[PDB]
Order: sequence, then structure tokens, then C-alpha cells
Amino acid sequence: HLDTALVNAGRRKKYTQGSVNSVIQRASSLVFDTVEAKKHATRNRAKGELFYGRRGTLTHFSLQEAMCELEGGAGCALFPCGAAAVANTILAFVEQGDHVLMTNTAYEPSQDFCTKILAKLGVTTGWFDPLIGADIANLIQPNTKVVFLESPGSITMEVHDVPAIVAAVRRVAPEAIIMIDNTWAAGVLFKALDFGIDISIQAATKYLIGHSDGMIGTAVANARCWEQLCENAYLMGQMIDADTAYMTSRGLRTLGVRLRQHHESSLRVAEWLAQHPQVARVNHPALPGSKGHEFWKRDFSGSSGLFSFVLNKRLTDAELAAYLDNFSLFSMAYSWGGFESLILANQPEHIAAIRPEAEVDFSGTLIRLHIGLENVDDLLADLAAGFARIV
Amino acid sequence: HLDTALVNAGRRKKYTQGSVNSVIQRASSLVFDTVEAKKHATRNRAKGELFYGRRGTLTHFSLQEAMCELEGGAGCALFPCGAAAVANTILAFVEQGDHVLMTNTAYEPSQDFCTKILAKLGVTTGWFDPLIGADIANLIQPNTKVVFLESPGSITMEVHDVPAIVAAVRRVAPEAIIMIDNTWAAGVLFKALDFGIDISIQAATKYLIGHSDGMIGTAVANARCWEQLCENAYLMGQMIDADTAYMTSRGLRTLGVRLRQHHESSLRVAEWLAQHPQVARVNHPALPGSKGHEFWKRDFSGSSGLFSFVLNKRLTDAELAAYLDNFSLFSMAYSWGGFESLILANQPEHIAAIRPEAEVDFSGTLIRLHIGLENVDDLLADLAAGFARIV
Amino acid sequence: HLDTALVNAGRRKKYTQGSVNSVIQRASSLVFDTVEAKKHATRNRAKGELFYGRRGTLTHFSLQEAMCELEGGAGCALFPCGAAAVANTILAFVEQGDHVLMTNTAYEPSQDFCTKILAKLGVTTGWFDPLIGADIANLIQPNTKVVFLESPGSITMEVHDVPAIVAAVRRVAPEAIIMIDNTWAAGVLFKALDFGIDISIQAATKYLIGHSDGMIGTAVANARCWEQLCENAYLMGQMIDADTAYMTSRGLRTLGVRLRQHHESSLRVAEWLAQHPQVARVNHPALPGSKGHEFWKRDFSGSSGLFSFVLNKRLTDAELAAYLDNFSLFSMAYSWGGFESLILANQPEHIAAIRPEAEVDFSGTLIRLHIGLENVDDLLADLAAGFARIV
Amino acid sequence: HLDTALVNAGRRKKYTQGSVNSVIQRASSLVFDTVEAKKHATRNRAKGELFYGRRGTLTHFSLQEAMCELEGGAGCALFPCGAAAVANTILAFVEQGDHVLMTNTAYEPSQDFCTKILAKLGVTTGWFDPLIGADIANLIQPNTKVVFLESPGSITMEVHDVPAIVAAVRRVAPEAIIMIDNTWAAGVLFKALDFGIDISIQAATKYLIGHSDGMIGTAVANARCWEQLCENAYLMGQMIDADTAYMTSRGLRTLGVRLRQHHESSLRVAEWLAQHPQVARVNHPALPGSKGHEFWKRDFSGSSGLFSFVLNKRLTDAELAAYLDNFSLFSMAYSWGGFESLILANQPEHIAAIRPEAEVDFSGTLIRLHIGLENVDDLLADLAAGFARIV
Ligand SMILES: Cc1ncc(COP(=O)(O)O)c(CNCC(=O)O)c1O
Ligand SMILES: Cc1ncc(COP(=O)(O)O)c(CNCC(=O)O)c1O
Ligand SMILES: Cc1ncc(COP(=O)(O)O)c(CNCC(=O)O)c1O
Ligand SMILES: Cc1ncc(COP(=O)(O)O)c(CNCC(=O)O)c1O
Repeated sequence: HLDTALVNAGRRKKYTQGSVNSVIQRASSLVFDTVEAKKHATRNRAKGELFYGRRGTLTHFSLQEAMCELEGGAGCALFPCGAAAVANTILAFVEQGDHVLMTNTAYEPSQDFCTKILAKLGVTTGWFDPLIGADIANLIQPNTKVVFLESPGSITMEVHDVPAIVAAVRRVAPEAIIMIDNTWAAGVLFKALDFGIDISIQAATKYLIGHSDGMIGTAVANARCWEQLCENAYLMGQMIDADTAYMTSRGLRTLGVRLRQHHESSLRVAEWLAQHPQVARVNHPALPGSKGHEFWKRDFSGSSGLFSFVLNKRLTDAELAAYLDNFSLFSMAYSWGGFESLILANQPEHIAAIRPEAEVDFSGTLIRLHIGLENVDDLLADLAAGFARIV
Repeated sequence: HLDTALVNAGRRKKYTQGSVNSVIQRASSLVFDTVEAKKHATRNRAKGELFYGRRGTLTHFSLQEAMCELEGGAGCALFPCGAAAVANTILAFVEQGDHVLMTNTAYEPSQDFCTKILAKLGVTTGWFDPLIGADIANLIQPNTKVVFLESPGSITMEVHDVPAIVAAVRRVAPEAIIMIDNTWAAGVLFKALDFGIDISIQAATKYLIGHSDGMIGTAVANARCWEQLCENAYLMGQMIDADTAYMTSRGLRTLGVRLRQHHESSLRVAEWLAQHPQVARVNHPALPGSKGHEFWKRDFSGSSGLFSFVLNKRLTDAELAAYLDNFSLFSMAYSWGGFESLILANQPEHIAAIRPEAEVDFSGTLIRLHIGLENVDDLLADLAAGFARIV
Repeated sequence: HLDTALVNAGRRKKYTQGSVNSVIQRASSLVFDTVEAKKHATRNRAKGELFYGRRGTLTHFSLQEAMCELEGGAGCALFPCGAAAVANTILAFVEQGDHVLMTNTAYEPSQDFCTKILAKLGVTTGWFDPLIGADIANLIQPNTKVVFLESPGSITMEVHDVPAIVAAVRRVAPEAIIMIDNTWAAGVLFKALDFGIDISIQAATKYLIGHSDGMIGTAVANARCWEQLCENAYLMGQMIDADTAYMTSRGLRTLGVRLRQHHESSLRVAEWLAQHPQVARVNHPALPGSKGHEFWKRDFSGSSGLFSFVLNKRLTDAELAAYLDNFSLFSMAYSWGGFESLILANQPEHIAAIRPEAEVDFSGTLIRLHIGLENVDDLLADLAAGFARIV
Repeated sequence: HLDTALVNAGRRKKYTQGSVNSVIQRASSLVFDTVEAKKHATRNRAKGELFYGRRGTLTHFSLQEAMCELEGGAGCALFPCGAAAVANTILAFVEQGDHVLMTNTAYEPSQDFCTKILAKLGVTTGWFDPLIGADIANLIQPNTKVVFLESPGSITMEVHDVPAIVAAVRRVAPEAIIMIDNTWAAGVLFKALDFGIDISIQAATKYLIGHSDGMIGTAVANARCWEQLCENAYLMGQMIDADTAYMTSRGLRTLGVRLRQHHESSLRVAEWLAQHPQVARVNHPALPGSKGHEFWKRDFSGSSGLFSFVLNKRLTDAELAAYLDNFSLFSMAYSWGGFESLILANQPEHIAAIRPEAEVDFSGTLIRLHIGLENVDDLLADLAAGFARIV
């Protein structure tokens, strides 16, 4: 029933006022007809009554309701982008003297927030290998407050054993705040809260928006953590504009059909790459043999379209240009989750530099692909032409 | 020449591409045609080359250029709202052990960020009376890193003697970061950076947007402080959407003709209130006798339309409803800076509770007015009817 | 390669300027830097140079290029909605004394334009049964200027034999303008201009927008008819706003994946209805046995999700309310082509009244369904519950 | 009280739902909760009940209410631009055999609609000098259905004696439909429907939008003519998108303070030009001695900022480039009514060619200026520098 839920989540008449989609209510000022209405709005300023634009309008409330339904949460906080959701969700739960334990495959801006901002504020960060599983218990310190997961990992796509990690954390520090950056799954292919994670964070920028033309972050928390997340993020002034909230709700309505196509196409590309003589390794959560693939198969309900692979050699700078500059359909850009296919390259030492306290286990150039909605045979031909430029 | 500058600031062909206003470029992904173009964009990712949507698109670059011209700064950082600009601009310059010195008339959410977020990060906040002037030197501690001004003050409208404050800070701690919330002046009626302030922060939500239908914060920094502001705000994921950036640029184009009307009308209302038997005090920076009026007359080039007054009595709850619930033109809402007139009330003890380490010097109910663009005689008739309901 | 074409159509650097999607250029005024540039823009004011907002901005040019590529036309005119495209495209080619020959299954507002507007301007209109095929030749008068097709027909879904109609028209009246309302096919499941039709009109409101939140009409003409269409529509001031043009281009990027789901789901529902004891007839072009199905099978490349069926009785007012008022997933609304499922009822005598010079051949209430993106088993359960309410 | 009316027109709780401005309701489909509600909406589909997006959503209804209040009409029809409003408002009231009598100073596209569209549909058009006054009676034919006014005229700015024209029409042809293109007055500086005109048409593109970034037309009709205008324009599919309707309502809120500045600055420039040795004539309705000034003074409540003047020679193309290419503040573009100043040149023989059955009474190049919101002394200096380039 996920497709039905995606079509209907948040679409109630109090928000739509007769249209199919929520109205767009643009506001800072929200008007109180009487002193008693103002008092009521104040009491309910975080409970869906119109109070002030920084808390939201009908358009935001509709999106928040949709996200809570789809991710099974008590509340959804909104942010100007994914990086803001990560940074402010972590910040909401720490004080000076605390420790954060974060996967070494976390998105680089998330790491840099920890090492360049949190550290200044008296909050330390330690690191773990994404396949650590139950052994994470040994890394929990007396002051560990937050455990931060990201599955699959950024770039290299390792999938955590979330049940093993969560069980170990709860044994040692049942009160800890467990968070996950659930962007790759779009919050719906992995139902994080059902696994005992406290907060599921997404760059709604990616698959929820789905068209590469809006930026927005979300964080859906369970009942234990919601009030602290909501109020501390509000104290940092975190919000999103009404129009982007509308566009995120709108993206939900095609998320199912889109994801099924990204899954089908990216798996086909990954299977083809795995047979290719110029490819050393394919990092796709759905491909047999990929790191944590057995946890993806057990714990996820599908795949998206982002993955990576390692070439059979380290490209020279001349080869990198010959390869990347001459694609016809794949484009070079950051971000992903849109309708179009993207390609980027990283050398192994570049990845090692963003794997704290760890090395990488490959020596070829790594290529990250986002597989969009183009015909897959056309995408395969584009990749084949690229291989011919470097063979 | 301010009106000419407001019409033209940021409106260059590289952003407008033939239209009068900037194009609206909605993006996360920004495409690099070659590896070398990507390297160039990376080196210039904070210098106006398209790199990634979190840094901005053409639409943001146009607004940033306009704000730097109008406020005389080296760079302009963008935020989802004014409160995010205040919180993240302060956060960008502090670390555990630092001290912030803030006017006791600061906007309440700014105070709450200090007491409820900064405090648990090991950053202490002290307070000063807005008329302290040169005596602020005695409050500067070895660990004072930030001095935070707001002139006129929130609600009660006291105007600082900025030249005296800045000179005192520079004598004792010249490296300190002096910031101002310059929202009431819309950043243009008081040229903060020409007075030796380091960073001018605004809720562009107010007069820059001008229509009560968008939220956005700005912070314009001098060359000394720009890199740290830019990079630390970016690590917190702070940005605004392209469409709100467009609407802020658009608001600049009528800001001069709007502010002149708000000034003319609000001063007429303030002069009338000052003669009224039911009014104890009028707090309008432009009205003779108001706190810091001589600094407003010396240091500002105009007034906006927000001010307050104190009634000759403390209204009962029944009188508050009779007064506020029955206006025909003034509405109750938070925010201000739009085309319509607004009214709110506060009891003295409510204000005292947001004047840290200080008491208030009045006992009547305080009324805050925003004077919009309606005909002033109609607004006066509405206020007169209000007075008759409580006489 | 249609999916690749849909992802990339119109997305050239001159329109996108570095983002994935076109920029949104909002304009009436377009600025000429020199008199020489103004002269060049004037000469090329219908050839893709920026001249005046009524002709379009970069955003419109990008959509027009996409529509010409996808429908194989020489030019694409834009209109405020589908009905404006129909009315103004017909008007662009008639003058007093002319005759229009239109299918009797044409959309009712299209018929009303002919009988209420054209008739008082000296232009007569005659009618044909949608399955007339080659016998249309005997209805062509010496003054027949326009032959207007709609396949499938509105409401009742009959599919024309376009090859037989076009061949008959060209034998008798080679210079006639053959037009089609190609909305049901979204202009891509039936390539009208490859069949010898001169102009393909769409309510881009439906599947191109795809989300029920924008209105826009398009008309794509061959080289023979383009100049007259363009210039006469322009004389009537026909245009669309830049933002809706952007959203139409954006809809193209998911059109393929959406249509495949609408086809799969709607055919499954039709097959179930076609064996259902409370259903007298199913009108779905893709269902064997439906009127004109053999032509759909030969001439179309797929199906959308709009179709109708006839109940085993004419519902009374109490029965119609018990049926329609209590659906859980299907909603009552006009329009279609969006992500959500819709239901409407038409009584047979109502349809007969909008079948000029013709009778209907059924007596039960007709139900028109739009099958959206919800889970099809959930939709079937909703329809089954409906049947139980009227059994 | 106009400023108060402009701030408040159309801003009722049913449309704003708690915000200051209307909600933006984007919709084709509008959902009926029950068959009973659909029946009610159908009966009232042109009477302000939500029925279908082509009729409008809450956002349109709010704008329509505002326009009817401000112009004193029974209804307001919306169109994609001003030219569509003119063409479709005329078309709504003519049939084969009718005659249209139009001022020879009408906007050129309005003339071209008459000569190129209406003529081939059996509707003839004749012409009259804008100062004809009461002598227009002699030109009214038995089949004259529409008398079309435009005051001030396009380009040359002549002001009609509307009382004299209307009285003559009513004496000879009381049932005629009298229309005016009231764009220059923004519908509010000349209350056309109080002078016995039946329909006031505007390019809301100009001063109502006020920022050069939207296009929209309006036609406000009296009770006698509303139903025919509404229903015939709807049969042509004429509508505007919800977002442009919102931006038009939003423009009303600053229209008063904008127009006062355009009046002040443009009259100052006109007075300067009227004493300048390089100027042969100044065409500004507010300038004493301009054609029809005495009617402007009697019948209008203010002036906008668009006017023209005639140079002391017909400039060559080389002089036009030297003059126009090198302005610093004035830009070349079509349209007007925005915040920036614009300049265009018209040769006398080109104007004569769009003065049907009449000649011009000047031989110098005509310069049309739009005076924006820049500082007027800067604009005067820009014009002076232009004079020096051609002296
Ligand atoms: C896994 C993951 N988490 C957060 C972000 C940041 O979201 P944004 O809206 O961009 O602030 C991303 C961003 N990725 C860019 C890239 O991978 O190229 C992310 O992938
Ligand atoms: C002086 C001042 N500074 C910051 C803000 C916050 O801006 P926002 O965009 O709302 O986050 C304000 C806000 N004012 C609301 C009120 O005064 O009622 C402000 O006044
Ligand atoms: C087949 C077909 N052709 C034109 C239109 C009109 O488009 P719009 O954008 O609404 O002006 C439609 C519209 N139909 C409404 C309905 O079927 O309920 C159409 O179906
Ligand atoms: C007086 C007058 N009436 C109608 C229009 C057309 O409006 P639009 O929204 O542009 O279709 C205009 C147009 N003017 C362009 C120009 O004068 O340069 C007009 O002036």
C-alpha cells in the first residue's frame, strides 16, 4: 500500500481547501482575530495551529504530516537543506562534554560539521567502520550521547547491519540518541524508526524533490526525541520556505514509480559492470557480494539509483579528462536523486582522506553513478563509449 | 542616489540574461562541462562561480551582490530566516569558553538562542543597557569575543550610541566581533559597516520582502570577518531558496518609496499619540524625547514604521480584549515591515522578563504598532476608536 | 529512446545556464543593449530571440523546443489552457463562410466554441461519428476548411481510424487543415503529425503537468501551418506564464514512467470490470472489444489511464450519492492526468445531448475513471466496495 | 481612502486563511466531497464556488473581488495578458455584420486584432481622432456595436473627453458597448465605469504587477455586460494562472505609493523637457498644454509615469544609436509600469502608419519614456547626457 500512502499522505481538506494538493500559504505574519485566538495559537504553536511563519503555515503542516506517516514518526522538523538537517539535528542533542560516534562513511559535510564546528563547542567525535555491527559496543564512551549511522554509506555504498548496531548500543547506553542519514532510501526503502533508530534525517533535495531543483532537509523523530529536536532546531531558526515544502509533498506523489525505475535500471547497469573487463569492483547494495548486501536484502524494501564502481586501473589526469569530458548522456554534477544520470570520479587517496582513522581497500579510480530515468540501453552505450576512451 | 542604487543593485546581465530582474535558477546540481571547469568552479565555490546549490545559483549571487553594495560589505551570507541569521552568525564566531555581550533589548529569540543553546555549549552571555555608550568598556572580559547590538531595540525602541560603543570596544578589545541586528533600518537607514561594526544582520523577512509573504535572513560582513562567517554558516547548511532570494531582490526595488511612507505616517501617528491624554509615553526613534533619539537623528538617514507607546494605565484582561479584538484596520500578528498595519500588547512584567538583569521603567500596558501603507487618517480614526473602548 | 528524449528535450545550455532544468525567466520587458540588438530581436521575434514577454522568454523557448522535438513539429504555440488551445487553433484557420467538420465525441467545450462562438461569426460546423473512417469523404463540403479529430473521444473513448480519415480528406480536400485533440495520448502515444494530421493540440494541463496543479494548452503544427497558427494565436494574445511553462517541461521528465503505470493499472481495472456482473460495457482503447481498439493497437505506442464503463442500470439520485459519496480513494473532480484516481458519473441522456445529430447506444449510468498511481489492488477494493453499495 | 482600499481589497479570511495575503491554490481539478456539493458548484460555477480551475481557484476569486471593488464593476474577467483581454473582450460582444468604432490612437496590437482577425469574420472597424468629443455621433453607424476608447492614447498620449464621447454615443446608440483600455491609469486614476463606460480593460502587466515580471489582463464590466463578457471569454478558454493572480493582488498593495512617485518624477521631467531647446513638444497628460490635459485635470485623480516627447529633428539611424545605446539608467525595452525607467524611439512616419485614416502633426523623432523609481535628478542627468550626444 506504499504507493497509495505516497499519493495520499498529508492531502487532507484542511490543507488543500478543495484542490488536489495543499494550498501554498506564504507567510511570516499569521493573523489572530482575538486575544483568545492568539493565546490558543501560542499554546499550540508546535501542534499545527497557525502562529508564526517560522513555525510554518498550512503548506508546511501538510508536508510534516505526510513525512510522519511515511516514516512512522511523532514529528518532522524542516530545514533549508540536507546538510542543515544533519548539522542541526546533531546539535539539538549535544552539549559541551558529549561525544558523537559516527560511521567513517558519513557524508563529508557531516564529518566536517563534527570536526570543524562541534569540536569548537566542546563535543568530540569518534568513528567506526560501517560493518562493525555488534562490536560497536566497545566504542561507546561514558560521554557518548549520539550514534550517527548512514546506510548505505556515502560514495562507497557500504550497508550497515542496523539490528546488530542498535542492539549493541541499547545494551550499553539505552538512552543514547541513534540517528541515521536515510537519504539514499528516501526514508521509505528503509523504515529506520521501526529498527529502533530515534531520528531519520534526509536530504529531501534528492529523491523526494526528484527533479534537482529544490533543496530541503527533513528529520523525523520518535516520540521520545521529538520535543527536543523541534524546539532546539527552532531556536536555531531552522525552517524551509512554503513553496519548497509544497514541491516536496508534490515529489512524494511520484516517488514510488520513480524509485522502481531507478532500482531496475541501476541494478541492470551494476550487473553489466560486474561482468566488464575494465571494472574491478561494483559497489551497489543490491548486487551480490557488495559490502553489507545481505543486510540490504534483509532490511530494505528496494533500491534507489545511486552506486559506485572501481576501475581496473588508476586513471591519469589525461585519462580522467578523456573519460569524463566526453559523455553524451551522463553529466558531471554534485547531488543525485533526480531524473537525469550523473557521473563523478574520485581517486582512492581522496576517499581515504574522508575515511577517518581508516584506509581504503582499492587502488583503482572510483566512479560514482546516479542512474536516472533515461533508457537503460542508451546509458549502457554511453558507459561503453567511455570505457573505449580509456581501454 | 539611494533610490537609483536600490533599483539597480545586483541587476547585471550575467544574472538577468535580458529580463529586468534576475532569472530564477532553481538547482541543487550544477553541471560541469569538463574536469577543468569543475576544478575552476571548486576554487571559486565561494566567489560567484556555479558549483552547488547549497552555495547558490545566479539568483542568490545577484541578491548577495545587491546586499554587499547597499550595506558596504565584503560578502553577504543567506539564511532561512532572520532568527537563523542571528543564531548562526553568532555561532560562527564562538567556541567553548567564549563570552558574548548582548544588549538587554535584543529580540527575544536572539536572547533565547544565547541562554538555551550557547550556554550548554560553554559560551556565556552578559547583558548591557542600550544607552550604556562608552561605559560598555567596563563590561568587556578577557574572553569576550562578540558584542551584539540591536538599534533601535526590540519592542521598546531604544537607540544605541553606536559611535561611543564601537570606540570603547576597540580601545579594550579591537579584535572583538561587533554585530548588529539592523532589521528596523532595513540595513539602509543605518549604514552599520561605516560605523565600524563588523557584521550587519537582517531579517529580510521584514522590510526587504515588504509584503509579509517570505522569510529570509541576511548577514553582511566586512573583509576581516567574511571568510569565517561564510564558511561556518555553510558548515551549518545555511542557505535560502532561489525564489525567496528573487523576491528579496524584488523587494529592494520599492524599498525607498515604501520606507518614506512608513516614516511619514508613523511619525505623524507618534506625534498625535504624544499629545493624547490616554498615552503616557511614545517610543519612536524619530520622536523628540524618545530614548536615544539624538543618536537616531545624528546617525540614521530615515525611519521605518515600527514603534511602541505606553498607555496611561495597565489594562485588565477584559480591557485588553475590548481594545485589541475590535480594530477595523490594525490586525494582531507577529512580524512587521509589510504593507499593512499591525498591533500587539505587552504588560510591563512581560517586558521585564525579557530584559535580562534589568527592570522596566513604566507601569502601563505597552502597545507595539506597525504603521503600514494605509491612509494615515484612517489609521488615526481606528486608534481613536480603540482609545474610546478603554477610556 | 523515448525515455531518453523525454529527459533531455529542450534542456540545452542556453536555457539551463548550468542547472539541470531551464532557468525561470519572468518578463514582460526584455532589454535591448543596443539599437542593433533591438533590430535583430525584432526580425527574429518568432524565431527564438528575446523580444517581448508576450512572445516568450528563455523558459518558453525551452518548452517549445521540447514539444517540437517530441511531436515532430515545426513550431509549438502556447495557451493558458487546453480549451484556449482548441478554440484559438480552430479560430486561427477559419474565416466567415468556412465550414468545420468535427467528431461528435469532441470535448464538450470544443463543441460549444463551435456552436456558440464560430456560428455567430459566419462559420458553420458539421459532425461525424468517430468510427466513420473513409466515409467522411461524403461529409466534406466545398467550404470545409478544418477537420477536427479527437481520438480517443471524450468520455466514451471511441478511437478513430486516423489513416482512413486522413486519406479520405486528402483525396477530396487536400488543402484542408486536419487537427486533433491529442490530450489522452499526451502527444507521445500517438504521433499525430506522422499520420498526416497538420496540428496536434493538447491540454498540457493533464498528463504533461501530471500533478493537477497547472493549466496550459499547446498546439504543435507542421511546417505548412505553423506561421498562420503562430501569428493568429499571437494576435489573440495567447501565451502562458513562464512558471507554468517550466512546470510543463518538468512534467516531461517523468511522463514515461507515469504513463507506463497508468497503462498497466488502468488495463487491469478494465479487464476486471469487463467480467464484472454489474458492468454492461467497458470503454478502454487498450481493451480488446472496445470501440476502435484495433486502431489503437495499430496506431498507438501505449495507453494512458483515463477510461469509462457503463453500469447495469441508471442510478437514481439516492443510488448515485450512495455510490459516489463513499469512495475512499477515488475522488470526484474534473480533469485527469494526475497522480490520483478520479471518478465521475454521466447519465446516458446527458451524453446524448452532447452527441450532436446522434443517439447513444447504452442506457446505464456511465462512470468515467482516471486511474492514478495508487496501488491497483487498493483501487479495485474501492471499486468493489462501490459495487456493493448499489447491487 | 484609496490607499486603505488598495491595502485591503480582496483580503478576506475565506481567501487568506490566516495569512496576510491570499493563499495560492494551484488547480485544474477541484474536488467535490459529495454529489450534493458538485451540484451546488455546477449551478454556481461562475458565482464564486470552487468548480474547475479554468473558472478559477480561491486565488483568482480574491483578485476578482479586489478588481471589482477598485473599479466599481459587477465582475472581473481574467486573461493571459493585456492583449488577450482587449482581443477577447471585443470578440465577446461582436458578431458577423457588426461594426467597431475605435480611437486611431489605440495600442497597435488592438488595431491589428481588428484589421487582421475581426475583418475576416465579417466585423468591420472604423476610426476616430481622440479629440473628436461630441462629434463622434456622426461616425456611429446603424450596425455599430462597440465603441473602443483608450485614454491617454498609446505613444502620443492624447486624452479623450470621455463625458462628451459617452453622451454622444448614448444619444445615438444607447445599447452600444463602450469599452476603454485603461492601462495607463491602472484602472484607479480614472474610474471609467463611473463615466458610463461599460467595460474597463487593463494590461495588469504594467502598473498592477509593477515589477516587469508577470503578464496578465483584466476586464471589469458593469452589470449590464458582465454575463456576456464572462461566458464568451470562458468559451475562448481565457484565464490566468493562480500565481500571476496572486502577484497582481500583491502589486495592488504598493500601487498607491508607487503611482505617486511616478507622477511626481515624470511631471518634473516633463516640465524640464518642455523648456529644453532640443525638444519640440511634450506629450504628458498632467502637463498644461498637452493634448487633452484639461480633460485629464477634470476627470483623473492622478498621473502615472509614462509619457512621450518629440525631438527637434527626425534622427537618423546613426543618431538613434548614439543616443539610445549610451544611456546609463534608462534602458530600451517594451512594456512599462515597473520600477525602472525605459526609453524607446518612434519615427514620425512609423506612427503615421498606425494612425489609420489620419496623419501625424509632427516630423521629429518621438521618444517615449517610462519614468521609474530612480532618483529623478539622476534620470535628468542621464537625459541631458543623451541630448549632448545628438546636439
Ligand atoms: C547522504 C547525503 N546526506 C546529506 C546531503 C546534503 O543534502 P543537501 O540538501 O545537499 O544539503 C547529501 C548531499 N550530497 C551531494 C553529493 O553527494 O554530491 C547526501 O548525499
Ligand atoms: C529585530 C528582529 N530580528 C530578527 C527577527 C527574526 O526574523 P525571522 O525572519 O522572523 O526569523 C525579528 C522578528 N520579529 C517578529 C516580531 O517582532 O514580531 C526581529 O523583529
Ligand atoms: C480532451 C480534452 N481537451 C481539452 C481539454 C481542456 O483543457 P483545459 O486545460 O481544462 O482547458 C480537456 C479538459 N477536460 C476536463 C475533464 O475532462 O474533466 C480535455 O479533456
Ligand atoms: C495600453 C496598452 N494596452 C494593452 C497592452 C498589452 O498588454 P500585454 O500584457 O503586453 O499583452 C499594452 C502593451 N504595451 C507594450 C508597450 O507599450 O511597449 C499597452 O501599452
